[PDB]
Amino acid sequence: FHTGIEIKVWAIACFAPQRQCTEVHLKSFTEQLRKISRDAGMPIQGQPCFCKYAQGADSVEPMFRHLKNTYAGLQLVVVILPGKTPVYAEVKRVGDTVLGMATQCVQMKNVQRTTPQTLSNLCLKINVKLG
Amino acid sequence: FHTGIEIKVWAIACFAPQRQCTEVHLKSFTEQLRKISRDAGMPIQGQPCFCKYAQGADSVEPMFRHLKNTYAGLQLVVVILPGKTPVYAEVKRVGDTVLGMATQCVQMKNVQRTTPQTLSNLCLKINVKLG
Amino acid sequence: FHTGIEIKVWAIACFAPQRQCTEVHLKSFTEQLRKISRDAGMPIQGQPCFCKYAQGADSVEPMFRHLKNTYAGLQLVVVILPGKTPVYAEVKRVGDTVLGMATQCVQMKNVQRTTPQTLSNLCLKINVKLGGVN
Ligand SMILES: O=c1ccn([C@@H]2O[C@H](COP(=O)(O)OP(=O)(O)OP(=O)(O)O)[C@@H](O)[C@H]2O)c(=O)[nH]1
Ligand SMILES: O=c1ccn([C@@H]2O[C@H](COP(=O)(O)OP(=O)(O)OP(=O)(O)O)[C@@H](O)[C@H]2O)c(=O)[nH]1
Ligand SMILES: O=c1ccn([C@@H]2O[C@H](COP(=O)(O)OP(=O)(O)OP(=O)(O)O)[C@@H](O)[C@H]2O)c(=O)[nH]1
Repeated sequence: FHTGIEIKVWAIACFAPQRQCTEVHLKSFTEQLRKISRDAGMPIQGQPCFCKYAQGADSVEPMFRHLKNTYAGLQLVVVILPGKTPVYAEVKRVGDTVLGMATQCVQMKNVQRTTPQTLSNLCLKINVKLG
Repeated sequence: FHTGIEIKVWAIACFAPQRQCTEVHLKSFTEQLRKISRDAGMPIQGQPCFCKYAQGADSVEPMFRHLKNTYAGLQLVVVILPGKTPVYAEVKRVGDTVLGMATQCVQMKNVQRTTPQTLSNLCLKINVKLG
Repeated sequence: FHTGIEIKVWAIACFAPQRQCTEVHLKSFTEQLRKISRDAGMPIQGQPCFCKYAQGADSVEPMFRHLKNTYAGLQLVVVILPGKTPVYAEVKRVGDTVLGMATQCVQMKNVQRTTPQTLSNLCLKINVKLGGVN
């Protein structure tokens, strides 16, 4: 576990349908993630600079280029996926091999209803990636 | 206080529920404990060789037997307790009398919410036991 | 450097909070100071007669008056400070000019994490201060 990580600039891109993963699910998940990451010594220091819905793998590269071109110092994009989807491969293609943007994916079902264990799982993955 | 102690091989046995005491709580606690123990000259070196959840006093002896048989040179088992529980008495019976394995219990609340004072308390007890 | 020093009656006053300078920090620092001072022939002997936390410059004079009255033959008060603080000036006012008590200050960072070099720095300062004095 890495100490001294602070996440100051981050975004959320939700590829799950809004009707299944609503704004209140996203805001609850956001605040619960911020709380446990601060508890663990990896504080997420503010609200995401960007939190929007996207549909389809075709939206990945334009949205990520937009993020890179709009938010200086972006550290992480949290990507909500609706189950198994071709969106995953495209997010990793653009993030890992095109633009060099750290991404962390999370399943829609763990945003609709968080648990401490699944928030912990996400925190540890982020800590490894940014550490 | 005894100088010259080095804790190379150690384990965590968490008898508190994972939903209350998550993996990222355990890993963050571990790093804070490593830091203060190193500063005080009794370094708890490396990650634990073993870190697993269990439930119930009846799980103590099977788990501790596995630890003793599996990790030669094991020096300490850190045991996380869910409040007041028969787990404590069984940990002391199995550790001190049945198997001969040094153990140090810590309350779940002090893993969920670490403070320098409670980490210091833990180091001093570990120092007495291993010194 | 004076040979033949034996520091038998000494105290610790910690003006940094316990949250910063914990019990295990104090006890580790004490044992490591005891070991190096013995090896260098100026042994700081035994546990301190007094080891307590306090806060603020106003707490200095009551505590030092208590120390002077309670522990006859007190040779040294080791004073742990968080850094720059008005407590330092008060420690030296009360110790040097009011009560005539030897004090040696140490920064809390060097109690939180001792090193041989900073323990040596402290022993040399104590040796100058107490060597030859009565
Ligand atoms: O189609 C998919 C694929 C994956 N996922 C979910 O994405 C999450 C993994 O998302 P990650 O961001 O961790 O991908 P990664 O493993 O490639 O990152 P590295 O640490 O290896 O660099 C997992 O939770 C998985 O269930 C989906 O939800 N749908
Ligand atoms: O039922 C209990 C009993 C004890 N404990 C917790 O065990 C911890 C002590 O854990 P120890 O490992 O230090 O037990 P010990 O026998 O070696 O030390 P002493 O108690 O004799 O001083 C304490 O922090 C206590 O809160 C429980 O949580 N539940
Ligand atoms: O405000 C302060 C002042 C000093 N100190 C620390 O006190 C230590 C020295 O404390 P001393 O106890 O050795 O003072 P002194 O006899 O040398 O008196 P003068 O030199 O001022 O005449 C030094 O290590 C310094 O960092 C503080 O921590 N805070």
